[PDB]
Amino acid sequence: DRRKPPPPDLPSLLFDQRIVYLGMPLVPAVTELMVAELLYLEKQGATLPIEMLINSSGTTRQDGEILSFDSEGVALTSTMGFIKNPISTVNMGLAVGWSCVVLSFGRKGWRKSLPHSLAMIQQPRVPPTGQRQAIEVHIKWREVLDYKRELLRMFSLGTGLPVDKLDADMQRPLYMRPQDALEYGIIDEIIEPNEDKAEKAAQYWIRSGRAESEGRLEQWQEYLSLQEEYALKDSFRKVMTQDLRAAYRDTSSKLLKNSSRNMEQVQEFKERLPDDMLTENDEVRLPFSRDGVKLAILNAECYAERNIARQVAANKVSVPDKWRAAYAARPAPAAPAA
Amino acid sequence: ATATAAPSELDDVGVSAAAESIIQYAINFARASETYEVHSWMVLMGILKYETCTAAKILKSLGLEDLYGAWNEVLWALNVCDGLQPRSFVTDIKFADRAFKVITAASDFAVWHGKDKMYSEDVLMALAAGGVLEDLFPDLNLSFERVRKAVEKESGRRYQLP
Amino acid sequence: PNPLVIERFQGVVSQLFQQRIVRLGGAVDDDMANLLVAQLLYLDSVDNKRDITMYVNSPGGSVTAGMAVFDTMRHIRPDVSTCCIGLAASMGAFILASGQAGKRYSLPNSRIMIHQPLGGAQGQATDIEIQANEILHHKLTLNGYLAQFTGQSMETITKDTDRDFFMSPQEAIEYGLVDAIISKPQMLQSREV
Amino acid sequence: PDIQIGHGEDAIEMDLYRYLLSNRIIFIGGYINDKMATQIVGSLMALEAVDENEDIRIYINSPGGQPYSVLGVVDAMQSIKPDVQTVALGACYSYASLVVAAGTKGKRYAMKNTRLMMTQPMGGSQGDIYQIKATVEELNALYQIFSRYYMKFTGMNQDQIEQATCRDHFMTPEQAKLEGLIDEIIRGKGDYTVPPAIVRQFREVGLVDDLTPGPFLKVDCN
Amino acid sequence: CRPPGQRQSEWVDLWEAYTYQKVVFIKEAITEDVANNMIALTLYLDSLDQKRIYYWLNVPGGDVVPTLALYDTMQYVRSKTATVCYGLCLGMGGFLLTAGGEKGYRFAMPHSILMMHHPSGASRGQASEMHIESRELVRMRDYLSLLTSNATGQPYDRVIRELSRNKWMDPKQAIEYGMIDKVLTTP
Amino acid sequence: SKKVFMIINSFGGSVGNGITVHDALQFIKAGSLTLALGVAASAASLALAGGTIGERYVTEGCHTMIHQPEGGLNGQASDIWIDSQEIMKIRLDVAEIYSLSTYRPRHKILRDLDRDFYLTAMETIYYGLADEIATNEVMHSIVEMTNQ
Amino acid sequence: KKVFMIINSFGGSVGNGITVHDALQFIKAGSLTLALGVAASAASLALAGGTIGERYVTEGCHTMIHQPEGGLNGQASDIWIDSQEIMKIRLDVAEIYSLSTYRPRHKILRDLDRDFYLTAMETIYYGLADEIA
Amino acid sequence: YPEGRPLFLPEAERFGNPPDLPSLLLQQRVIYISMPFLPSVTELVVAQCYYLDFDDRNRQRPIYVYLNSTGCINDKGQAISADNEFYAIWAALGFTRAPLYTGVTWKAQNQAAVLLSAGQKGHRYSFPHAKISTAPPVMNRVFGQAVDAQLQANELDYATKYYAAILARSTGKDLETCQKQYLSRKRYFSVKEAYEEGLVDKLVPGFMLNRFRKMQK
Amino acid sequence: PFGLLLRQRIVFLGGEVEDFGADAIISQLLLLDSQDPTKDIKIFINSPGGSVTAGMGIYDAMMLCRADVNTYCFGLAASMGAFLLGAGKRGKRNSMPNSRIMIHQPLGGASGQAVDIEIQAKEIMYHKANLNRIMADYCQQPLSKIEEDTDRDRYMSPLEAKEYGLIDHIIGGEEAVFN
Repeated sequence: DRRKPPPPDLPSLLFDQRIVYLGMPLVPAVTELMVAELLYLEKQGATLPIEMLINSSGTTRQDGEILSFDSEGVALTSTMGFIKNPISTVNMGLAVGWSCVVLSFGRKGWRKSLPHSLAMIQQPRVPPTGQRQAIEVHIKWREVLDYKRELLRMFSLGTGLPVDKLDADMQRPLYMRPQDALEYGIIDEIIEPNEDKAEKAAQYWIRSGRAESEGRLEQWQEYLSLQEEYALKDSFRKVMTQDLRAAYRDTSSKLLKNSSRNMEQVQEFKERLPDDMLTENDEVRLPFSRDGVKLAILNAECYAERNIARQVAANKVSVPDKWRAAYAARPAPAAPAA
Repeated sequence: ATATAAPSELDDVGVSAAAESIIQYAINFARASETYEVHSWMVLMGILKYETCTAAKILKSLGLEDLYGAWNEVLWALNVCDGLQPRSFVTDIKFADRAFKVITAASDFAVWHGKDKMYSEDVLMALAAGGVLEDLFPDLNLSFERVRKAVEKESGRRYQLP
Repeated sequence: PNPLVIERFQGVVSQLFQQRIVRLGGAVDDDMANLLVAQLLYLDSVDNKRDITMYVNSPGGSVTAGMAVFDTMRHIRPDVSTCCIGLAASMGAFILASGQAGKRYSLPNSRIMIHQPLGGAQGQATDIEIQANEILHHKLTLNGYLAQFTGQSMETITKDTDRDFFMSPQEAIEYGLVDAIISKPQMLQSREV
Repeated sequence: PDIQIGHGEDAIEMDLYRYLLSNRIIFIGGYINDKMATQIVGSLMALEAVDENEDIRIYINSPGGQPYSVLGVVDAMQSIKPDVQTVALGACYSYASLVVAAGTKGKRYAMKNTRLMMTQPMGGSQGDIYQIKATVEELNALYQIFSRYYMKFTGMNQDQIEQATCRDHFMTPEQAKLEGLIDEIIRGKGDYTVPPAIVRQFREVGLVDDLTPGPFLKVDCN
Repeated sequence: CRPPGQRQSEWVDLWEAYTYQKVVFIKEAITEDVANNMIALTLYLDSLDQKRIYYWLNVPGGDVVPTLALYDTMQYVRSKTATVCYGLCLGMGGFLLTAGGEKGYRFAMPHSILMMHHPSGASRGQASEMHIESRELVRMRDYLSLLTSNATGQPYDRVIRELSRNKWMDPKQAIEYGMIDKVLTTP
Repeated sequence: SKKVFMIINSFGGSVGNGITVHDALQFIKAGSLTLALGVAASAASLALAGGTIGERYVTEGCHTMIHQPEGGLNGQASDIWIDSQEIMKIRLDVAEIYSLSTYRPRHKILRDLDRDFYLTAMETIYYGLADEIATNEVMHSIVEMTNQ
Repeated sequence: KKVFMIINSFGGSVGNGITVHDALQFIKAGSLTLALGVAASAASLALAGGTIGERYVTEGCHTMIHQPEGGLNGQASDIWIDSQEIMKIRLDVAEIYSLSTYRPRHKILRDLDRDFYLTAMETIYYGLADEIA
Repeated sequence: YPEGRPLFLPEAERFGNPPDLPSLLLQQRVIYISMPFLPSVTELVVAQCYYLDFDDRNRQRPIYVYLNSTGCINDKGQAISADNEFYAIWAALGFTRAPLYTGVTWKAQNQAAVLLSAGQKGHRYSFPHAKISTAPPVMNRVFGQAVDAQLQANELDYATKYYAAILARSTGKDLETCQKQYLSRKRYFSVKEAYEEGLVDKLVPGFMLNRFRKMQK
Repeated sequence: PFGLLLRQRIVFLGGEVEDFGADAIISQLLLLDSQDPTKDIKIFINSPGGSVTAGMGIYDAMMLCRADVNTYCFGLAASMGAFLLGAGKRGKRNSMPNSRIMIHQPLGGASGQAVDIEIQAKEIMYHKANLNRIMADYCQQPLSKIEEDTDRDRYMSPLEAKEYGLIDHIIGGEEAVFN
């Protein structure tokens, strides 16, 4: 055991356990180091696994300042394709751009992430050309297009999703929490915190009497009261909206039109009857709101201070002082004022 | 094992036409409103939609005369109490905790009920054991055990559970 | 630039202004918009009936200063007929859109670019929400106005202006941004065939 | 490509802004620093000397101002004889915002698409504890002065100003007319488009929902 | 080109490892700094013993006084000198390529690019100061031209007329011109 | 040493780094004793709240300032909007982490992250970010553990 | 025993590419050259410099080929001389490509004219690389 | 693998002298604070303290703290760092066991003056031309509402009361008195004025001037 | 517009006061005096400070004028505009209801050999004494109180200053004086 001394520092200490730590913006020096370490770890054995930790912001700073190119990521990802022993990639903190592809490019079922880490994917950008000709602008765009397509193909191998969907999603920043990355295809697992730690934490909070009396109960009560009050306020807003729609239907039941016959005509032969189409053309029905709930009792509140209206009838001829050049608006049998 | 939450266990598993149609309609409704996650109320809407199915006919005998009205009441509750909030685009329609438990319970019922297939009456008992019937029509006093007896009378075969 | 160029251009600017032709050139910052509001108010005071012709040739400009010019155009009495020459881009394009309906023109070889506001949010999370609401309000307002001018729909506009959307004046007419192309007849070259 | 002026073209052909000031119009652009405040007060007093009874019209398109210069300008506006009539254009960002509220009540205007703003007096502490106490007292005195002026012009409560100034508060002409900062909105030839904030205020009172948003801008993507 | 290459028993830097074998890689344009380092290295290498010093040059140019100092140090040492041209030898580098081993020990790689030009310089001041500087620079042109002519075997007057502008050569032109002696190939 | 002692004195750092250190400290099996000397700003407050509950020490003269994530961002209206929504999600992540570390409701934490928020030793222990005043005997024993 | 050159270089001066090509050919045991991601001009020369039969490119890699660049400054005759050498450089680079691709040198000169991009398969077909990883 | 234990002077006298100077001073239990209280100095001093109270057998060998720093405030009077760097140093120097002797070489100013006073009574040294000075704490320029500046004033008043507490314990005076005399305005002390007020206690041991030595020869 | 106001014997002193700015104002006051000796001048002060040399130049010009020179501060008058505002004729100094008045010492420095440093300290101390002596006379307050107040960094409302003796009238009738 003396013959191999203790490792001189921390990178040697980690890399000695086959942990390739990618934690820096993917610059040419970082890419070269990653390639050298992956090739060396295949050399020491191509069955032993490699645990790659990814806390990196891709080829550009999160500020947006381009700092390498779209081909350092292609090198690293094609390297990970070249090495044949299993790679488990754990996402720590940030995995942006190509550093997200690398996260999704590990061995499937072994890609993981910490519970709060963020995996962003966007579309590559390039530094300003500097007023080149026309053909050189076309050629630069073809370069950028080929590298974007490479990013898309590698991200399709990673996630599992078509190229077109990924292209559409990439056009703007796409931020993914581990639940979202797990949904999308980036990762497979989430590294839950240690259970014994959490259990001991809860027990300490209970037993010490800190969770009960340090001011906690008063403001937890305040929190629940605010939640209930705001839920009730939103329910009242929904009630207001539904009553407005009911008023529109009350004042729209006085109609004489032949356009409904046209709407019967346009629809298909199968839907000659009212037969909806299981789509976002979805008619929610308010009128069958005969809840009849005898349990939800009105609280001790007094609405008897509301006045007594004039009790107007709509079956009059008087009209509001408006302007309309249409003379098809005949008075209705129920609306002589129309 | 959570492999029961699989499309095979919906298609490959021997189910009646009624239960399969109910679940497929619930999935169609989860996809339609763009909220790719089936709730237990969407399953109940599947039952109420098929008025011809014996499950919905057992509800008629238990006091739900207005079955179209009951379907619309449930949809209105879903819009208000719950939420038909359209989400983004999930490639695979998911299943809520209550709804997946209702699927497992319906198959477990069928086992103890002798039916080699999974039936709609079993789904209705699964909904009742999850409150869903009493969570929506407390006026009709329609609880898990009342429909337990209703379906016992309907099929005339005693059922027993662990 | 050269002072003699500035003096010649200020002289021809005075001549054009005499002929009731204001002009919007260069990035529309606050200074240019204050100047152009002043010119429009003067031209309203001089005569309340004759048309004003507004020369748009701009690569961009501030949303706020552009809206100062736009409200003054829509408030004054004379009809401000906007004409585009060279490049109406991203706020001169909005200004060109907002010229008197039926009186927005463009020479045949011009480019119209309409897109959404740029900008920046800086500071703590709440300051970034406030500033993102300012930028999103400007985007929604400008898209609503483009829908009003062009006859398109708000969603078609919002889809079309997500990124830079360059258009020839022919495509602009077919869109609704411009109403006519200004050009004189040429001699149709006979081909041997 | 700095700027190019008309002339108005009378027998003299003077600068356009000199012509407009002669016809009693003062333009406020850019930050109200000490030079801008001096120029505006000098213009107000020259116009007063020419005719002490006829209206002065002030166009305000400015991204702020030094607070002391703005207080000087508002004091000069309130201390002159003619009616001062302030039209807001483009932006009026918080200190300029008071300049809009300081027009003769009934004659404060804003163009349909301006962006008013209200903010607490922002300053900045640095150095010894006594310099920081001096900064605290300066910013408290400025908060009191501007809060009292906003109360004076809009009639709001000091509580209401506390909510309306706790953070950068961007307002359309419609909130400004509801609050009292301006008196009339200068619209187009029949332009009544509802801005996104007012649409949200519709949604908060239940007038429109997600199902039936009405003919208003889609704010379902917020 | 950083990694230390292993030596007799330990890890030693690549360029130090080379100089352990008398090989002196010159890779930067000759400024005061690089010239001092290479003069020092030459003197110490001659101090260890006297076998021979191979100079592998990739010089893209340089300043005149430091290059002449390096040349005089190469000529002062007891051990002979051979100069190989990996990459390219421009200007004063092309003059160093004609500074070691007149007897057929200047080599070049097949695609090496060779260039010679009259030494540059710039200096101002009084009138008389410019006289002194101009006379010194003309002395420098003449000295470097004498050295070039006696290295390559071309007439002095020919060299003066040729090098007034830039002069570029492929290794075949350099053999034919006398600038070098052999071209390295796979052997 | 079946404990990892982590000594805190740092005036800031991006909050994402504080989240990373918090997650790592909550992930490793071994316990953690986090000591604050002088100050613990945003990321350092996350790292201080991240230790084993009951062994988050803070000296008498320490201050703990927690502030909401601050970001900067340029681009088109949609890009500003998307980055805005992400920064709000980070603010909620941080509020929830403090809520779970201190047992205060997320709404009182969010109310406090509204503005830069300084806490003394008693204020920090009362609030819940730390658990014990660091007296000399504490890391007397800490050094002795590292030595024993 | 064989120099195994991993190449990923977005750019570089072409003359340095020639120098690395010469250094590669100098050693007698063959050289393997594996390109990752990108191999631009100064590295495209290096990639073409490996042992024919042992030059590999990866599915994602793209090859750049272009003529050399240069800035000149001086009198008219200095400009003429300097133009003549840049032309000599371009002719040499075309010759190296001709040796590696076995394609008409004039055609290679025509393809050098502007920036030239090759996918991995087009790199194989052109002749700069031999196999795909 | 094996736990490599740092061995200390009683048993490390057989391993020779350390290579460079800072290792020498660390071995002599001298912590030379020559540079203003930046986060770097704080980190280095915390690590030195952690190493010194790590394995001292008797931990009565005093720790020397020589100062040549103007504390947390730049030469032109505007804060270069914050007061929390001082707290971290001070706190660290307290978690050891040994008596803490302090000395001034040339300047101990504005925070280093407090840390100077905070040594052992009877064991605070200075060079006879050291300049000592006490100034109120200073914050650096930050922007905001009146509330932000009020928060900074509160923080600075905590810092001022902290320094006044240490100076009261050191100079043996009334707490508010020590606040008024030292921290209220930037005041200068020669070595004699500082000794008069309890800032320092002695010159460095063995300090003997040159012509004085001459005349005793 | 400033031409018409200069015809009306109104002089504006706005923004930072500097050497050239002083020379211009000095000349305007001399012109207004040599033209008309019986009609008052009005000087408006909105200035955040200035140079002590230039400020004392303008003050000398103001004190030379036969025609009584009123001053009317608006917005700011900081430590050198405030002194000049206090140097108007007694009973004819005015301020806006919400102007901010600051009284404070000057800054300075020196460098190199400390002979010039002691000379600069002596000159800054002279400026202190000179300004304070005349400030005490017109504020009608004890020189000790003025010396103490000119030390303290602070703004004051025109109500506080009107009490303190600096200004004499507030234009607005103290109806818009806000704290």
